[PDB]
Amino acid sequence: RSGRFGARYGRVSRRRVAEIESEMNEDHACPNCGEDRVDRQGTGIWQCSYCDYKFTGGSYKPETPGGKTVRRS
Amino acid sequence: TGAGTPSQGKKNTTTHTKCRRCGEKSYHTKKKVCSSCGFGKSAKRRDYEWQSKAGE
Amino acid sequence: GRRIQGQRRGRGTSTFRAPSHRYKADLEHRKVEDGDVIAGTVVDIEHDPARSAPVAAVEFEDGDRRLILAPEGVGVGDELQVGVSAEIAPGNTLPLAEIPEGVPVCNVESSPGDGGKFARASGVNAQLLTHDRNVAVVKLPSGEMKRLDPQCRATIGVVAGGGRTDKPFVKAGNKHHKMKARGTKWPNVRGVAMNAVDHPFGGGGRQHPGKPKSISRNAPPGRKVGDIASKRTGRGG
RNA sequence: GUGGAAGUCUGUUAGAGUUGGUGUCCUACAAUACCCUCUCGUGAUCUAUGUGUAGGGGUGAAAGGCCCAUCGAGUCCGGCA
RNA sequence: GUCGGGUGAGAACCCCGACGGCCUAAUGGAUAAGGGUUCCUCAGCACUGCUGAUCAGCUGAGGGUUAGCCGGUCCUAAGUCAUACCGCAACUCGACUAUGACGAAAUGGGAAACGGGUUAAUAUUCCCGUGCCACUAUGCAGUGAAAGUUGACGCCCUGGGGUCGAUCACGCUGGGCAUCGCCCAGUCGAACCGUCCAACUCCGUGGAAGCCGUAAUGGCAGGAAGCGGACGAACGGCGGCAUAGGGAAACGUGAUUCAACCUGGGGCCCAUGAAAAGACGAGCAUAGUGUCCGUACCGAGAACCGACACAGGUGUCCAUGGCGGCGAAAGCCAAGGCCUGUCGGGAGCAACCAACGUUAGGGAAUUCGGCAAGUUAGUCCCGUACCUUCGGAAGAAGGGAUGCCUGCUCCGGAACGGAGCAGGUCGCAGUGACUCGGAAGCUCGGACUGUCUAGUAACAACAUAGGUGACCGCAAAUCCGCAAGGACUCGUACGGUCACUGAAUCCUGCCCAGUGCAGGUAUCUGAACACCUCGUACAAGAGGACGAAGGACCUGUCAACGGCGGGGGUCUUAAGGUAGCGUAGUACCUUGCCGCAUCAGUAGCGGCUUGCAUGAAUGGAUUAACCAGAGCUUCACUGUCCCAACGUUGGGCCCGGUGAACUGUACAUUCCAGUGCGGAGUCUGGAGACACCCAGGGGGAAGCGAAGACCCUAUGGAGCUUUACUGCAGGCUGUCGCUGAGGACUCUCACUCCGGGAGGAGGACACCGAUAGCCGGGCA
RNA sequence: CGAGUGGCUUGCUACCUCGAUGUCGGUUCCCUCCAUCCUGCCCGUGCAGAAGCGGGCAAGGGUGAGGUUGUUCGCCUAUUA
RNA sequence: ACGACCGUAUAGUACGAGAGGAACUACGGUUGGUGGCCACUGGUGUACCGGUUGUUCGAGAGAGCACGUGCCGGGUAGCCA
Ligand SMILES: [Cl-]
Ligand SMILES: [Cl-]
Ligand SMILES: [Cl-]
Ligand SMILES: [K+]
Ligand SMILES: [Mg+2]
Ligand SMILES: [Mg+2]
Ligand SMILES: [Mg+2]
Ligand SMILES: [Mg+2]
Ligand SMILES: [Mg+2]
Ligand SMILES: [Mg+2]
Ligand SMILES: [Mg+2]
Ligand SMILES: [Mg+2]
Ligand SMILES: [Mg+2]
Ligand SMILES: [Mg+2]
Ligand SMILES: [Mg+2]
Ligand SMILES: [Mg+2]
Ligand SMILES: [Mg+2]
Ligand SMILES: [Mg+2]
Ligand SMILES: [Mg+2]
Ligand SMILES: [Mg+2]
Ligand SMILES: [Mg+2]
Ligand SMILES: [Mg+2]
Ligand SMILES: [Mg+2]
Ligand SMILES: [Mg+2]
Ligand SMILES: [Mg+2]
Ligand SMILES: [Mg+2]
Ligand SMILES: [Mg+2]
Ligand SMILES: [Mg+2]
Ligand SMILES: [Mg+2]
Ligand SMILES: [Mg+2]
Ligand SMILES: [Mg+2]
Ligand SMILES: [Mg+2]
Ligand SMILES: [Mg+2]
Ligand SMILES: [Mg+2]
Ligand SMILES: [Mg+2]
Ligand SMILES: [Mg+2]
Ligand SMILES: [Mg+2]
Ligand SMILES: [Mg+2]
Ligand code: NA
Ligand code: NA
Ligand code: NA
Ligand code: NA
Ligand code: NA
Ligand code: NA
Ligand code: NA
Ligand code: NA
Ligand code: NA
Ligand code: NA
Ligand code: NA
Ligand code: NA
Ligand code: NA
Ligand code: NA
Ligand code: NA
Ligand code: NA
Ligand SMILES: [Sr+2]
Ligand SMILES: [Sr+2]
Ligand SMILES: [Sr+2]
Ligand SMILES: [Sr+2]
Ligand SMILES: [Sr+2]
Ligand SMILES: [Sr+2]
Ligand SMILES: [Sr+2]
Ligand SMILES: [Sr+2]
Ligand SMILES: [Sr+2]
Ligand SMILES: [Sr+2]
Ligand SMILES: [Sr+2]
Ligand SMILES: [Sr+2]
Ligand SMILES: [Sr+2]
Ligand SMILES: [Sr+2]
Ligand SMILES: [Sr+2]
Ligand SMILES: [Sr+2]
Ligand SMILES: [Sr+2]
Ligand SMILES: [Sr+2]
Ligand SMILES: [Sr+2]
Ligand SMILES: [Sr+2]
Ligand SMILES: [Sr+2]
Ligand SMILES: [Sr+2]
Ligand SMILES: [Sr+2]
Ligand SMILES: [Sr+2]
Ligand SMILES: [Sr+2]
Ligand SMILES: [Sr+2]
Ligand SMILES: [Sr+2]
Ligand SMILES: [Sr+2]
Ligand SMILES: [Sr+2]
Ligand SMILES: [Sr+2]
Ligand SMILES: [Sr+2]
Ligand SMILES: [Sr+2]
Ligand SMILES: [Sr+2]
Ligand SMILES: [Sr+2]
Ligand SMILES: [Sr+2]
Ligand SMILES: [Sr+2]
Ligand SMILES: [Sr+2]
Ligand SMILES: [Sr+2]
Ligand SMILES: [Sr+2]
Ligand SMILES: [Sr+2]
Ligand SMILES: [Sr+2]
Ligand SMILES: [Sr+2]
Ligand SMILES: [Sr+2]
Ligand SMILES: [Sr+2]
Ligand SMILES: [Sr+2]
Ligand SMILES: [Sr+2]
Ligand SMILES: [Sr+2]
Ligand SMILES: [Sr+2]
Repeated sequence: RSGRFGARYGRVSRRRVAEIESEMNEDHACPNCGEDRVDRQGTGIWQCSYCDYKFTGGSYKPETPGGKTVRRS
Repeated sequence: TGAGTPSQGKKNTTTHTKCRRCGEKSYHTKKKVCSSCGFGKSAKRRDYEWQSKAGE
Repeated sequence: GRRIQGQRRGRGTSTFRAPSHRYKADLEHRKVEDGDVIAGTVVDIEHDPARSAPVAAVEFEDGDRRLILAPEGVGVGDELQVGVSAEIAPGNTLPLAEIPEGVPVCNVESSPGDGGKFARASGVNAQLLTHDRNVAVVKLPSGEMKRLDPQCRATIGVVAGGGRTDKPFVKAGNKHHKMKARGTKWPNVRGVAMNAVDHPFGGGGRQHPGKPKSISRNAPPGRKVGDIASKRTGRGG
């Protein structure tokens, strides 16, 4: 996690980098197929290693609260 | 690093060169302007009254 | 004294310019004749140097390949529409008039056909509230109620990249790399830390602004520093 | 166990710098040098060339620092005896 | 360097040989910039050269640079200029928009050349051999021709293919050494043409419900393994090239590790890593054409810049020569280069100085201070505290081992790779040289990496992430320009401008009276034009009505400037200091008082604390980690000291040669007293005093160096400040012109903005010109 | 209370020096003064002795090492004639 | 060019109720200062002899380099405390 940061920066800074990067690297369910094979390719860019579906999403998550709102309304 | 002797060693750039129009070594090959006759800057020849005493 | 940093800026010298020669494209809406008979296919998702957000490359029916300000949820293969009759789907562009009240939009035009001016940053969105024959009321990201010509075009959905601001930079080096992708002089030396000749707040044994920071709107450049025409300051009251 | 992150450690690798000796020198090898010690060395790193910003103006992670041995306002000639 | 010799009128330093040394990322090889003939030859030594000179980068006289395929030339990069347009009093000035051109010689892109031979000096340029590219012509072939591909690309980790080099095994050729039998060198051979293909991708077959695969990640019924196939790499293998070339000769064969080069897999980004010309796509023969410019040499402790033949500065590649070892480290040695980091001769060579070696006992007593020096040291095993943000602290600390020889085991395909075992054995000492941390505790500061005063300051200062406040909906906020115009901006509130504080953690009290900002405002005050009255045959002028911003007045606001006292059990002037911390880098008094520690402690640490004069983002407290930051203590060690000695190298001293500068009113062998503008070698009185020279350490010449940086003076200068004087930009506001029709209103036609356009939005407003009032250290 | 000597403290003055006479403390090295701390020789004592205390001659010699502090000064420690 | 001190005998005596406790003189030694000297002890001793690490001369023998000894041990003359 934020272990590469050693004893530098302090709790919060690296506590958040952890949670954020922890949720960032989890296997995500592709919107296309349903497989948990989505990985980030860069800022806001995600791709499924299974079907190759490349799409946009959050900076650190493939879906954001507001993003999930659009669908509803 | 001192501004004197040690910094004089890094000087190997060519700037002023023989001018095509006036013959002086004042044609700045980077600006493409002669600081002596104005070639590259003006059709008229570079000239100024302060190049001599006021009443002369 | 000497001109302050804010004054060096205006001259637009290299130190203050944005690395434009490195920027990708002007994400303005396509110009349609009419009818909405314009559709394209998302051919690729790219990084946008100027906004730290992703952008989508679209190939339109008539053969035009243009980068697009992509909302969240757009991926390769997906088909997008731009026109009055476009389908009410995330990623499609159409005039506010055709948009159903209560739908989040982005890249909203200020004046019909300008290409989009509002809500273009990471994870933001305007909220279309009211319709009418003469005025479409939109709520912008700052929360302000904006009255727009119903003929102003927008994209349905929120902008891609949301939450980019949730993670701290942690290091000066990270701030550095991002700043090198903008038109900004960084890092920032405090005014109080400079000599009197360089800033209204400079000078004095210990550091401190020898004056109140709230400055008048009418102040001339060189003097207008600190808290510009503040209606109030602090957290209290 | 694997993996190999890091403005991460050691390091006279290249390369960059300069804490102390208040050493040597101080009509010098040198108008800022020499030696040992010391610091950095995957990064906000270092470096070459090209290119841009000009004088009450630049440039400045700010020391009134730097803008060709000179800068709390460059240099040249003129105003000027 | 030394011994011989060569040349010469002349030889320490010009040349030959021998012996002795120096340089290994350089003192070797190729080059960029820059220099400009310094390059080669002959003849010279008046000049230049740290001495000499027969020598030379010097002097005289000649000579030397050869290209279709190496650069330029071509392309475009940041960006520059020219023309047009516009601004400007004007231009050699200035911004936009068009067009065109310019912009890369090591080191961006790019049609094509290799090997050998030759000269005093050139050489992929000449010559020999072999080859290749483009264009054009002719001929055959071909109707395809533009879609696509390439040029064309970041950082980190890594597999696979693979040449050179290096090394190992054995053979061949030559050399060296001579108790052995070892040691060294060589064993060659290009471009190009042809051929081979691993990886990646895809297709057929197949049919996995748990198997396939990797260094690692991973893969699959949306079809795994296996089997077959299409496409498909090297500056690489193989064959030709080659009874080419090269070598005195032999003119090898295999292997390991494998730079170059080829091709894959993985990871990272609030960071996304050029473009264009060109090329491929798109056959072959033969012929012709391929012009123009560069080409020498140095590339540095003498060819560049620094006034110099300057210990400085100055880019690229040779990063794979051997031993060593982790190593592109040290040390030693090759190839190659050099004895020119260019004055020599002499004295056991004194004093004194610069570098340095060794010092008995004591062991920091030295000193402001352990400054300087030293101590420790590599690797393996054991073991490791407080504290902590759980990462770290940590190599904590502390303890043990370490060579050689003989024979082996284990891991691995193996290494000339690594980890161990048993026995034997030497030394004072086995990281034997070299390389190579001394350690621990307490306190202050700044969180950290980072920045800085080129040339006396590296820090606690600046930056920083983090915290916070302010402005602005884009025809915006902020900023540059006289204007035409422009930066921010291929940007749009998750933005970017203006400021403050300065990681995390726990927190951040009271005050809006003054000042600042902002909002409001019945009434008051408030300019000009127009209007009204008086005045003038008119005009000047006097007064009036109306009244914008502004002010008065009210309100909001302190993470806004700042403030939080004295008195009594409130007063100034709003409040009257809360959490915390506290004799502080803030406490005058002060060496405060108590304690610790020491023989003794103005220090340090802990506590107390009434704080001369702490205190919450003028941030308070606190804090792991970090630090060439400030202070204190301990262990270890030591010539810092007691108290100095002996030694080493270079100077110093004598000799040959070369050969300056500083300084100089004059006189001058002085000493003791006195006197004098009171600080005399020179005056007075005494004393002393034969002249000259060598070495010395520096008492005096208020020594030399610099028209005192301190202080004051001058109706001197400059930089800076502000509620100093006076003005000037700039902003806000009214009014007049632009400007039109029907104290509130509609319209469209100027004008503005959006739109490719139609058209839409706005609209007599706004912009712009003029003027008036307010603000106005931003500027003079 | 009165009378003096010194020129070690401090103050006063502005005579010398602003075309410069480099601060304090320390250190090293040399000479000197006496208003004597020790040592030599004396006188008195509220001098038994031992020892104190006070005084006289006397400048030959000696007057040291350490802890805080830049300190001078001073405080402190163990030695010392 | 010598200054000063301690100790012994005098003497547990004179003196004094006791406690305590001298001197003249003769001796031995220490300290500070001074001049000189090297038999003794100690230091040095890049004369010399030995051991040994890396590397080069093929091994051996014998050597160079590793800064004016690579490092370590011993040490004559001389100079020194
Ligand atoms: Cl940012
Ligand atoms: Cl060339
Ligand atoms: Cl792989
Ligand atoms: K003076
Ligand atoms: Mg756009
Ligand atoms: Mg930048
Ligand atoms: Mg700052
Ligand atoms: Mg400052
Ligand atoms: Mg100012
Ligand atoms: Mg540059
Ligand atoms: Mg000759
Ligand atoms: Mg040549
Ligand atoms: Mg020389
Ligand atoms: Mg000793
Ligand atoms: Mg002392
Ligand atoms: Mg030290
Ligand atoms: Mg095995
Ligand atoms: Mg302190
Ligand atoms: Mg710091
Ligand atoms: Mg400096
Ligand atoms: Mg530093
Ligand atoms: Mg901040
Ligand atoms: Mg912020
Ligand atoms: Mg601060
Ligand atoms: Mg700070
Ligand atoms: Mg204390
Ligand atoms: Mg507060
Ligand atoms: Mg402050
Ligand atoms: Mg003067
Ligand atoms: Mg002054
Ligand atoms: Mg002045
Ligand atoms: Mg327009
Ligand atoms: Mg002023
Ligand atoms: Mg006077
Ligand atoms: Mg003097
Ligand atoms: Mg007397
Ligand atoms: Mg008595
Ligand atoms: Mg005397
Ligand atoms: Na792990
Ligand atoms: Na230094
Ligand atoms: Na100026
Ligand atoms: Na081949
Ligand atoms: Na090696
Ligand atoms: Na010579
Ligand atoms: Na660092
Ligand atoms: Na107030
Ligand atoms: Na305060
Ligand atoms: Na640091
Ligand atoms: Na010594
Ligand atoms: Na003298
Ligand atoms: Na000034
Ligand atoms: Na007197
Ligand atoms: Na005496
Ligand atoms: Na003392
Ligand atoms: Sr230098
Ligand atoms: Sr240069
Ligand atoms: Sr021009
Ligand atoms: Sr003229
Ligand atoms: Sr736009
Ligand atoms: Sr547009
Ligand atoms: Sr200030
Ligand atoms: Sr508050
Ligand atoms: Sr580092
Ligand atoms: Sr210093
Ligand atoms: Sr030293
Ligand atoms: Sr100097
Ligand atoms: Sr380092
Ligand atoms: Sr590395
Ligand atoms: Sr300068
Ligand atoms: Sr003049
Ligand atoms: Sr001659
Ligand atoms: Sr020559
Ligand atoms: Sr060109
Ligand atoms: Sr090139
Ligand atoms: Sr790189
Ligand atoms: Sr390999
Ligand atoms: Sr050449
Ligand atoms: Sr060279
Ligand atoms: Sr050099
Ligand atoms: Sr050699
Ligand atoms: Sr010479
Ligand atoms: Sr010895
Ligand atoms: Sr000490
Ligand atoms: Sr001491
Ligand atoms: Sr140890
Ligand atoms: Sr610097
Ligand atoms: Sr410094
Ligand atoms: Sr904080
Ligand atoms: Sr107020
Ligand atoms: Sr309190
Ligand atoms: Sr703090
Ligand atoms: Sr006389
Ligand atoms: Sr002398
Ligand atoms: Sr004088
Ligand atoms: Sr006397
Ligand atoms: Sr006495
Ligand atoms: Sr004094
Ligand atoms: Sr005192
Ligand atoms: Sr006795
Ligand atoms: Sr008794
Ligand atoms: Sr030697
Ligand atoms: Sr050692």
